Amino acid sequence: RDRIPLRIVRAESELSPSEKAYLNAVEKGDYASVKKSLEEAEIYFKININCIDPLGRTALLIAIENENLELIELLLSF
Amino acid sequence: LWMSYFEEGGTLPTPFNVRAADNLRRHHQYQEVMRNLVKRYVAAMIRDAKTEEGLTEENFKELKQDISSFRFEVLGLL
Amino acid sequence: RDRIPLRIVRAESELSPSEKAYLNAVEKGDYASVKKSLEEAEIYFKININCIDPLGRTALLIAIENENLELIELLLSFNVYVGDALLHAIRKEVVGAVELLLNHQFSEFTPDITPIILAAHTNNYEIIKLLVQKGVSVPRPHEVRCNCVECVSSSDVDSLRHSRSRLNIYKALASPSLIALSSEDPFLTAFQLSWELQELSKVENEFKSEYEELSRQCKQFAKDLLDQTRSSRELEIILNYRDDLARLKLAIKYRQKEFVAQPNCQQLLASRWYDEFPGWRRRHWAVKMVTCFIIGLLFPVFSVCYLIAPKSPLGLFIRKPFIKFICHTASYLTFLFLLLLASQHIDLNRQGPPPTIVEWMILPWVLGFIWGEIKQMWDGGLQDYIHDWWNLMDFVMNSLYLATISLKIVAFVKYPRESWDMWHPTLVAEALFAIANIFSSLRLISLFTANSHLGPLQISLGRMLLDILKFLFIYCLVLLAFANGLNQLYFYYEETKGLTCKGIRCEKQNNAFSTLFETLQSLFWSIFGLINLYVTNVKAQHEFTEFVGATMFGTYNVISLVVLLNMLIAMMNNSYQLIADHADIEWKFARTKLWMSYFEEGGTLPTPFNVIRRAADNLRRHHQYQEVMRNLVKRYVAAMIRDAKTEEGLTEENFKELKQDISSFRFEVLGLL
Amino acid sequence: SSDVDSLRHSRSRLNIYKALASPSLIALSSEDPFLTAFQLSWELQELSKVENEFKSEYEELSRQCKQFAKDLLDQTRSSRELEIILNYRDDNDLARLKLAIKYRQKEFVAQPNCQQLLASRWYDEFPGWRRRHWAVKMVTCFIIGLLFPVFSVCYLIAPKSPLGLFIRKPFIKFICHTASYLTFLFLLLLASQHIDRSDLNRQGPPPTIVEWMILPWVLGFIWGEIKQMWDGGLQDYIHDWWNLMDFVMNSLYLATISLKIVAFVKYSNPRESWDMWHPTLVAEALFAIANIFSSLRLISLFTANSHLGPLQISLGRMLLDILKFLFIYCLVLLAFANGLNQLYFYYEETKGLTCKGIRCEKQNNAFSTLFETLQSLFWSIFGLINLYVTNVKAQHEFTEFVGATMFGTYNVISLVVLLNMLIAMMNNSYQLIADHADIEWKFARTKLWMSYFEEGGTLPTPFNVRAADNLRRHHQYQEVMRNLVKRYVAAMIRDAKTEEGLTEENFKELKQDISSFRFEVLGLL
Amino acid sequence: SSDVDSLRHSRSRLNIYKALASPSLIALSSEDPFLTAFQLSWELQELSKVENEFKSEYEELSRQCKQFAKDLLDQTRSSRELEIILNYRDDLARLKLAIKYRQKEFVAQPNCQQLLASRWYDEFPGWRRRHWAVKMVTCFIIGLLFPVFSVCYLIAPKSPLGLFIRKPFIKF
Amino acid sequence: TMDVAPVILAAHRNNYEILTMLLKQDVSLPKPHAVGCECTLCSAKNKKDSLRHSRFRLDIYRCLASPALIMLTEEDPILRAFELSADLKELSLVEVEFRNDYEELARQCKMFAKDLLAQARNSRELEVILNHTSMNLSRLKLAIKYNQKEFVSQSNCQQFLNTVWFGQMSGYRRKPTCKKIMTVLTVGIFWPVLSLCYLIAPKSQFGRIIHTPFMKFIIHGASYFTFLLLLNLYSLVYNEDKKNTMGPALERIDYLLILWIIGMIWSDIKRLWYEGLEDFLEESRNQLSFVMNSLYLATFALKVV
Amino acid sequence: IVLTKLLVAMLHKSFQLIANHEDKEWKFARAKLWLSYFDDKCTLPPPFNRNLKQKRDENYQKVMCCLVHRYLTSMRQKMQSTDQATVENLNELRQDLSKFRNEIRDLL
Ligand SMILES: Cn1c(=O)n(CCCO)c(=O)c2c1nc(Oc1cccc(OC(F)(F)F)c1)n2Cc1ccc(Cl)cc1
Ligand SMILES: Cn1c(=O)n(CCCO)c(=O)c2c1nc(Oc1cccc(OC(F)(F)F)c1)n2Cc1ccc(Cl)cc1
Ligand SMILES: [Ca+2]
Ligand SMILES: [Ca+2]
Ligand SMILES: [Zn+2]
Ligand SMILES: [Zn+2]
Repeated sequence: RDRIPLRIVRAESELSPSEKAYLNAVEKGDYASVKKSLEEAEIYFKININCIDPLGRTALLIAIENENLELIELLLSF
Repeated sequence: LWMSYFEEGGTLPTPFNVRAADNLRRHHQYQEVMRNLVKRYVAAMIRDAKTEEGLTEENFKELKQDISSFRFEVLGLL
Repeated sequence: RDRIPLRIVRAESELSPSEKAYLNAVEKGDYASVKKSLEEAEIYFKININCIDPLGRTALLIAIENENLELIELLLSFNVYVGDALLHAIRKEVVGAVELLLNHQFSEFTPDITPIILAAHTNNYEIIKLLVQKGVSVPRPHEVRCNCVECVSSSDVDSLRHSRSRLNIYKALASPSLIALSSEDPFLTAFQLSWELQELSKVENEFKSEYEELSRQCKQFAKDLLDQTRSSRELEIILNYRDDLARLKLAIKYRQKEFVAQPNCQQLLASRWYDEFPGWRRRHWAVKMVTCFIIGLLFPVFSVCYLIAPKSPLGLFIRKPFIKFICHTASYLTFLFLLLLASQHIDLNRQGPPPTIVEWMILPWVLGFIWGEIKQMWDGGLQDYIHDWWNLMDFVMNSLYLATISLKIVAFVKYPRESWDMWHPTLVAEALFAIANIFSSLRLISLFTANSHLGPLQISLGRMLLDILKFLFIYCLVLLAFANGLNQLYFYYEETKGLTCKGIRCEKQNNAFSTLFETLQSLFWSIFGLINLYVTNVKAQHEFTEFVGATMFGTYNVISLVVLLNMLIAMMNNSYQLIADHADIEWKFARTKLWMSYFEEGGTLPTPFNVIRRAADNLRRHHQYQEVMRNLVKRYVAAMIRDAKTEEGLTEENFKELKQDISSFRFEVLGLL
Repeated sequence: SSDVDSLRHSRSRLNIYKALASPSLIALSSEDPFLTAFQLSWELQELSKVENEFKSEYEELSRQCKQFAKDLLDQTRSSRELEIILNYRDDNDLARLKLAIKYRQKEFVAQPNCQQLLASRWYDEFPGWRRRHWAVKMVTCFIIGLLFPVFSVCYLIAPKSPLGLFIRKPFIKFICHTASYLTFLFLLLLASQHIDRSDLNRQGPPPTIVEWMILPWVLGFIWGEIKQMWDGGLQDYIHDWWNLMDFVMNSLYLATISLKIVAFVKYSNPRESWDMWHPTLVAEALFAIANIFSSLRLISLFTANSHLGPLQISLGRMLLDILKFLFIYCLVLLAFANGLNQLYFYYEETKGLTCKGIRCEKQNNAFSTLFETLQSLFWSIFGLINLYVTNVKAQHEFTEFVGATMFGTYNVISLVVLLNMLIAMMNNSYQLIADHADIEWKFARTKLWMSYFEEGGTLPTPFNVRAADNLRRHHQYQEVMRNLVKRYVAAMIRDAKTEEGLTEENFKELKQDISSFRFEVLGLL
Repeated sequence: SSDVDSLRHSRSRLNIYKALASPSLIALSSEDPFLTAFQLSWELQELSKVENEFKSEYEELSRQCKQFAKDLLDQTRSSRELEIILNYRDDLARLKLAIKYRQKEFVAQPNCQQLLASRWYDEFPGWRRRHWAVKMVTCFIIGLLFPVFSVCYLIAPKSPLGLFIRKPFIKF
Repeated sequence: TMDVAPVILAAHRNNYEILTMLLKQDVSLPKPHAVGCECTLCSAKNKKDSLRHSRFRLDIYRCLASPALIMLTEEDPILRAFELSADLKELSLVEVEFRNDYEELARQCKMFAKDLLAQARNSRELEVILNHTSMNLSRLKLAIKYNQKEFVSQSNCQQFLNTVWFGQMSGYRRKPTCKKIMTVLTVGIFWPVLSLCYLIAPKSQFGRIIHTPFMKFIIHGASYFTFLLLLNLYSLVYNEDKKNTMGPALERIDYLLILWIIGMIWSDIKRLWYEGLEDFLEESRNQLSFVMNSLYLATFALKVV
Repeated sequence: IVLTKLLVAMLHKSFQLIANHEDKEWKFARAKLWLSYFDDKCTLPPPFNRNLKQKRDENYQKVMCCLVHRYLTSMRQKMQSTDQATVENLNELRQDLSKFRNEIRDLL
């Protein structure tokens, strides 16, 4: 072939779209949407609290790199 | 060279050479003056580290994310 | 006309107030004003949604460079035309690539840049991961020595476009993130890509710095990928991955000096080197040289013990690589001691009986040298033998030894020293033996690589020897010019009447310029001041010819001593300033090569004495290597992401993004209030 | 204006030239920004040379214009754009490339795309000559060098022949010219050695061995240098030192020929009875000096090689600094030579000696006259003057001591101070020119390539003796160059958004903006 | 543990020595941070000698410790504080310790050199302020009259001529 | 530090606004002592606290060396910058312990003076600030006297020196290099004619030729070259039987030579008298001239004896 | 072998050091020679060899006041265009943002 095929040999972990929205809202430093996401995560939902990105960026770790004291307090609270 | 020639021994050139309380006081004096020294030192490195420093990508990320979180909090309030 | 009028020759389409106001509204970041502008553009058609700024900024492009997504979604709602805006979002490192991919002239980018090539050029992990997940394929570059019909047809149609496409493809493949995503073996891919890029840099004299930078980037990526190891088991898995230290031999073959001189690989090599030893680095220096001597003398005992029974404890003491290196060094020093005994202790014999007092012991060492060089030249590759200059020195000294023993045997089996012929075989044998003794005792510079102090100096010498050859070419041309000219003027004043020593090598130097060979020798010897000034004298009473000869000789001295020989010092100083920064890495690479030359069992006895289920195992090795490599790639990706945002420098577009964000927040507050 | 306000006039001229040399104005208002950049760089170079004040600003402006031209070439992305840029003329020509070479735009020519086009033109009709093993390159260069006369006579007989068109390839033309010069040097080297006649003849008749074969080649050189003097002007001839040395060598060959035919026609006996100014001896010496000038031309042939072309170029750069320091050396040499002559010349002696001067078996009368003193102090740098030249045959010990002291002082200067100063100065000069060596070598190699690109001079040294088209070219150049200007301003604005720089003005800008927003909120809410 | 995982053990020792050589931990936890800096610099130098690999890291750590000691000398602001620090002993005993441990950054301090020049020119003011010919004349007349000051302090140590040898400049 | 006043720290941060509000409050700093002051106080403060005294002196001389305090409170900032740079260089020579700091403050003063002269716009302003004394160039004579390298290397000052130096023919720079060469040569030939015509009739155009200082340098160099040529002519005409006879005899060349020698000694006396003796001893060229003149005078005295 | 090559190394570093401040030193020495030859004291070659003060001070004061104004403006322009933002300026910006947020919370 004259074209190199590209694929992820080490595919690692994958995330749900709700988990991706949770992580993106944590990155945006949102109060209401992140709090609501953890509230629906209390009941049986797709959203897992200990969601880890394949970049090794958990919402805990993201909020640590986000430095938002209110957000990190919210995450340690639940 | 100077401190080799500071000694009381060897004062003659080669032609013609052919208590607990005091220790406690010295220890306390050295300790007090070096509390002063380390206080000045930590003030100096705190002052130095606060200037001549590049902000780079992380400081911009924090500063932009604070505005994003502020905007989302205002939108939640209003 | 006392004044230069100015006009816009490069006339654009400009901007009407309404379109300029709309573009400025997208620039500021107002949600409501831009929404109202596109609502007016939809049903009244006063302005165009796909408008062009005078310097080339459609509204999607300002919304890209301001790094906000709300106006991206809004502009894609009314289907604003998108061209290379995906490429602009990729090069700006925006997370809006998903928004631009999920939807449905003057281009700054060349038409030969597809999105995955630009994503690899920017070296952004998330963009390349998203593009590989979406489905994309980099076009395969051809061979670096390819002469196919498609290649020459593309060069005939547009050679610049083809060269730029090859450079863009090889910049895309050389990115660390694409290697971390796609390649099955990142280390082997990095080695092969560095070799390929260096071969392209040799082939392409043009764009040479780009390919050299790409090869440096690949070698550095391999170095950091090895740097992220955190255990000895992982290192032993990586370096012994065949398809032993097989990967280390492969890295030596591909000349990855940054990978080899990596500290943990050096720890593993030191552990294999000083095996079962109390610690040579944790030892006193005098004790170290004392025990060096004490294994120096015990060389024949360990050698014959390995010869009779390798399973003996003394037959296993030699099997350690440091002990066999000491034994080889002791054997070479014994051979040089035999040479010194031959020189000091040894007449009128025409046929020249061979000195059996010494030469009967030297000849087994010569046979061992020939056997070792033949085995190294055949078994172990061909071009890597001729690449090493010390192997060339071994070949020269072995050819000289063979010629010497052949000439001595010939003169012994078929044949007053002062009555000999000038080309007598004994004299030529003696001259060749002397030159070969020079080479044999100059071979000891190769043993300075194992030392921790003289090694960098020897490596620094060996890097500017080639540059010395480059300067010696220019000096040789200057020497030939002046020698040929001096031979012209003096050829006819050849005084050979009763002098008994014609040349420059007598007490009275005569006929120094009487022929081209003697002129070349006499002009060579004038560098060191051994040529007197009266060699420019003729037997006659001519004066102008003497003055022209003297001024040509002086002009040569000036050129070859003040100009050229002092040019050489400055050029050496620049070369050593360029070399000494990387001297430690090259010394560690050469020392590693010297160390693992003794690691294998392909030759264990010293020089003078040596003339007497599988699929399941491969699956296990591949699984272990892939798990270790997954961990290594994860660690390297996390480390590179962390360091990348640690030092950026805050280019001004971040501040422009900050101003646009604050302006958007102010406009949203105005809209809400 | 200079008499009224000289500083105001000079600052006004500097500001006007700084405004005209801006990349943006040039890219917006100048009709021909390549020619405008070239002419402005040349004019700013002349202003830097004339006005020694404000020189740094003028050379920075010239460097900025050269930077602008290089970036404008770097914005090309096709071969046809490069071909329509380089071949454009005001009224395969490469006229713009000739004009850029004339205006000394180094980084313009050393651009990778221009190098690629010139290498495509240099190896005309060659199926990957560079994609070869070096041994194969060596043997194929040897075999084109060997068959030089057959290609020459093929061009003289049939220009339309494939062998007659083989010489029209610039690489083969260069190889054949080098083969002709190497055969000329081999002929001179045989002339040094093949000669085995009496060498006593009074007039020195021209032999058929080497003479009458050196003669044509010499007059072919003369005709070629006359042609290069006519074509390109006298200034381009004297710009290159290599052409100056070629002219000197041709003048020496003409002088040798004239002296030999004078000896043929007049004064036509042992060799030792000849006068020191005999015409045959002068012809001999002038032929020798012309030979040492002719055999140094192979250094000019070394700019084409990649491994050592930058080295030869760097030596050519710092030769000027060598002469710069040799002026100071000449002052020191004159000072000490005339001092030592003023000391020792009262002690001139002859005594009927066999030889006088420094160039004898025993040195004597070294510091006798000014010429001999200059010669003796020159040779003392290389240690060929012994220490017994400083003492007088008489017993005047004080004059001997002060002469030896002056000689030792000059030796200390010119062997410790000045030579080591020269070494350190050379060190700094080569450190400075090591970065610019590559573009200088590429510029010199393109000059050497484009010397052979022209139609004239195709034969080697043995055989040296409309408005609608203009409008179409103008419109093609205008549209391509408009695309180039648009690409360049887009890339320059993008780099302006790329440079890692944030002053304290922008932090104050953000602070003022957020404070204004806060005060607006507090006014409203 | 080295036989099990040599890499992990070497990384562990490097991490521990990088933690101990931090200036903040030295200033916060050590009894005598000058003595700790001296001993840690010597230990890091000998560790770089023993460990030929990882030598650059240990040299960087030792230079960082020496820079910390030099900065802690920079923070002083009185000659009394210098006399407390340099004469501390558990006589310029701490300056002897800095000499022994090869702390060239600590020793070449401008304040330490001020104290050393004050002690070297014992009761000898204006020596640098006076003219070069004048001070060389004074040096020549002291060195020419050497036997009279050296015969003193051998017979009469408490004499002013006997006490002239007490000044280290006169002794040199 | 406890010895730092607010105005000293304000000069340290070099802000003009803080200065222009602080000096409105009638604030004066302590006056530092001289280079070698050893009075009853200065010999006692070194005994008291040497480090405190040295830091106080460094703080005061960093406060004075700020450009803001020079430009606010002095009559002449250029003169204050010159004197402060000279004083700081002398202190760095004296204070061995703080050479880098005092040298840096001297460099900052020199750079401030250079930039303050670089803000000159009109040539009239440049002539005013260069002819000020407390074509004449008294301020530039001070600047060379105070060893200000950056002040005189400025483009405006060098341009003014070019216009003064070239004299009437300001288009000499406009001439090509070949024309400059032959102009220099044709002035170098007939230099005694120009000197004599100045000595007779300075009113005419050739009389005013020598008052051009570039031309004055050209006749001076040609006069020294003529002296050098006469020196070679001595050996070319060394045939007065002096090679043999013992008693010296003076020729016409030696008469001219001793006339040149008394002329050079008269120029040396004029340099020693009008400008002084120390500045004569500073220049190595003047030392070479002195040793040359002593050697020639001893030679001719021994010749007469 | 040792001392002369050490001298060569020392001169190499020295000529690297002077060469940056080379043109300025040459111009200073040339100006020294020029001002030595600017006088009317001895124009011949070796062989031939008050209210006005107040007005001048007032003119100098006007010119120097203008120069001080221009240099102050140029110095503040260069200072504002050359210095780089540090982390403490970021800290003031975080302070202004937090003060906005706290005033918004207190008002609402
Ligand atoms: C090439 N050459 C030469 O051959 N001879 C020998 C002639 C017969 O002995 C010379 O005497 C000779 C010479 N170049 C000479 O001046 C140099 C100028 C510049 C550099 C230089 O080089 C270096 F700096 F010294 F390294 C040398 N001089 C000295 C000289 C002699 C007579 C006269 Cl009128 C003028 C100058
Ligand atoms: C100039 N000069 C000289 O001319 N002669 C020759 C005199 C007749 O032989 C000398 O012998 C001679 C000499 N300078 C000398 O000391 C040097 C001083 C400075 C530099 C130098 O050299 C260098 F730069 F370092 F390389 C050498 N010496 C040696 C000497 C001889 C006697 C006495 Cl008492 C003291 C010293
Ligand atoms: Ca070998
Ligand atoms: Ca030519
Ligand atoms: Zn192909
Ligand atoms: Zn005082």
